[PDB]
Amino acid sequence: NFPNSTNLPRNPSMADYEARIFTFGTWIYSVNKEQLARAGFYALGEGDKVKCFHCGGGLTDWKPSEDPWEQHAKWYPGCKYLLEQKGQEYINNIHLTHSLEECL
Ligand SMILES: CC(C)[C@H](NC(=O)[C@H](C)[NH3+])C(N)=O
Ligand SMILES: [Zn+2]
Repeated sequence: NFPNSTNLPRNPSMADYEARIFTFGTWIYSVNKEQLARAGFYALGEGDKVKCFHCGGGLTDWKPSEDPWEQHAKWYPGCKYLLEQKGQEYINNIHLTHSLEECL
């Protein structure tokens, strides 16, 4: 499925931080569930797979160093929830950093 780039959330049942935080339960995985939920993510129940409530973007195989907001921006740069919370400048920094990380 294509990512949602409108200002309307794909999963409004998951729009509230507390609804998202409940989806995780006991979380054994390397990224903090609070940090994931704050970045718009809720758990699927399939390992560490999370999905953004707004763009619907899905992310698996989280590494212990990784920032949910940065990953959100790397893979789902069209997310309007990301844009609202972070600003296009944060988003561009992240992309520049990512694109420069591979070049080096
Ligand atoms: C690499 C690929 C599985 C990707 N996951 C990540 O980059 C994680 C979150 N660091 C994804 N699209 O799920
Ligand atoms: Zn999103």
